[PDB]
Formats: sequence, structure tokens, C-alpha cells
Amino acid sequence: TPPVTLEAARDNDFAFDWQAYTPPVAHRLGVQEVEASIETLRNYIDWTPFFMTWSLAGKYPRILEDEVVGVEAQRLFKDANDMLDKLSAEKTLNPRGVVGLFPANRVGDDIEIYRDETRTHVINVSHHLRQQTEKTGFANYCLADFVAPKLSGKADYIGAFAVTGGLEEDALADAFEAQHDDYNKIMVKALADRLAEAFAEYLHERVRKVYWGYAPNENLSNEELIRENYQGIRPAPGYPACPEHTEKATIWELLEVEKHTGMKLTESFAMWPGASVSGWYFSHPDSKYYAVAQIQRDQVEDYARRKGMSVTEVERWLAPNLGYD
Ligand SMILES: C[S@@+](CC[C@H](N)C(=O)[O-])C[C@H]1O[C@@H](n2cnc3c(N)ncnc32)[C@H](O)[C@@H]1O
Repeated sequence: TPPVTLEAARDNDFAFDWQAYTPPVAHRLGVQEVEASIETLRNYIDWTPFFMTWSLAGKYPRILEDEVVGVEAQRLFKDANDMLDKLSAEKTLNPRGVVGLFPANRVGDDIEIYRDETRTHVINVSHHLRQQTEKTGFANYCLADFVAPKLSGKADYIGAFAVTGGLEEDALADAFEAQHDDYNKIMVKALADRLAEAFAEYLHERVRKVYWGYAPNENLSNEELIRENYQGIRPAPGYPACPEHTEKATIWELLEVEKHTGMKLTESFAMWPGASVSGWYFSHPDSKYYAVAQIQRDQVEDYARRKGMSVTEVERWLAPNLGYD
């Protein structure tokens, strides 16, 4: 579909009656360091991507009873759970995280994050991009649209998180590598990945039910969590609704991630440990995932101004989303 101007895209933002809506108030404002044991997180693992890493097709648990691949899948699952048992008993891989909730309001394509409920001084801005092609029967979506506009006067909130399977991932993998034990190197990295993703799932549930507290009586099974049968989203910088990786620096500052977890950002804004997830929390019932996709020079230049970057810098960080040479 052909591109639209930045102004035309913004004129087609997500349409919602903010005057009639009361955004749920975050129960626990502030930043809290968290941990979770392997024993806790293993009940939140989604095993299907684990088998994909091992090049096996099928959804868990049915894959275990498969007539062609089930026997190999059962051995992988047994070895994985034997390793989880050992890591758990020996405390050699320790998942850690941090969560924060803040007063927030939308201004334009950005979300202002306030020091306090006076909603005056801004401690950080979460910057977002907007879909920029012709939409038929849908808004030109921007994640900022799911937070009440400052002009509406409605008290709204935003969350953020960072979690890891554990800082020990590299030391455990590097030991297997030194032994030329490629099977167990792959296994421990795959388990750290499952633990990080399980922590992101568990912590999101904690936020919906307790920290934000808008769904205190939610009672979903793990299969229902995997199907995303809850209200709200947890979009992560680098993924299609917020592809720009440098926004992880804002999460790192907002949550003091390195102080609270030991997790670090690289010069490419990749996370360390490898088995890590970071992102935002949105409570709005209509919030959803989508792809920003290709954007034009007008939006690139505007994003650069908002970010305090040159156009040249932004063209590096937005290279995959540029709809022009
Ligand atoms: C990567 S899966 C994680 C849970 C899944 N059961 C698993 O283990 O792989 C889904 C997560 O990716 C992120 N995500 C997926 N699509 C996205 C999009 N279009 N924009 C932003 N984040 C997205 C969100 O953080 C979402 O919770």
C-alpha cells in the first residue's frame, strides 16, 4: 500500500473516546527488583520454541506423542528437565529482573513519563513510530495511541521491565564449549532462553494482577497465557511495533536495570545476557501487536529531532524500516 505523509498518518491515529474511559490506576508506582527461582519459572515455560531450536516440528505437549519425532522429543525433554533439576538444586543459574510503573501521558507519537503524580516534570520520554502507509478500515497505529493524551486530562500509567535467565549463562555455556560438548552448550543456552521468556510471562502476569492490578482475579492456564488471552500487551524494543533498539537505553535508565539485575546493553543495544527480555507494559483493552513497517523521510527527520539525534544517526538505527534509499 502506498505511503502517506506523516501528517496524514497522525490524522488517522487510533480512535477512542478518552472522556468516557478511566484508565486503571497503577497500584504500585516505582521500581522494584525481582527474582524468580527455576522451580517457579518452569511452570511458565513455553516448550514449543525449545523444540523449534532443536529443529523439531510440532506443538508441545502433542509433539511428545508424535510417531516419527516423539521419541527424540521425549529424550530432549527429559535431558532438559534433568538439567533444570541440577541448575535448580545447585543454584548455578539464577533468573533476575526489575519492574517499574510510572505516571504517563501521550503527547503526539511519544509517551511522557513523569516523576510523580503532579505530571509536570518528565523523567523520560518513550518515543514511538507510526505506521505510514494507506490503511483501509484501520488506524495508522502508534503505541503511544494506547495511553491517554495529556490534553484529555486523564490519569494514565506505563510500565517497563527487564528480565534474564541468569548472569551465569555464558560461564555455563563456555564450560561446555571448552569440553567440546556441543549438545549441552546448546541445551543450557536453550534453557536460559526458556527461563528468560518464562520470567517475562510470569512478571507480566504479576503486573496485570498485582503491580498494576487491573486484572486481580485473572486465572489463566499456561496454555491461555501462551495464547495471549489477557488484557494488555508487553511490546519489546526491536520487535515490529517498536523496532528501534536504542529505546532500550530509556528502559535501562528508568528501571536502573544494571544496578538491579546486572544486565547490560551493547553498542548495538543488544542485551546481555543473551537470554534476556525487556519491554513496556500497556493496559489498554484495545492495545495489540502490529508492525510499524516502512516509514518515510518526514517521519525519520521528526524522530531525529525528538530523540536529539541527527538524521544520519537515525538512518542507521531505523535502516530496516526505511521506505526509501
Ligand atoms: C517472543 S513471544 C514470547 C512468549 C512466547 N510464548 C515464547 O516463548 O516465545 C511474544 C513477545 O514478543 C513481543 N512481541 C511480539 N510481537 C511484537 C510486536 N509486533 N511488537 C512488539 N513486541 C512484540 C512481546 O514482548 C510479546 O510478549
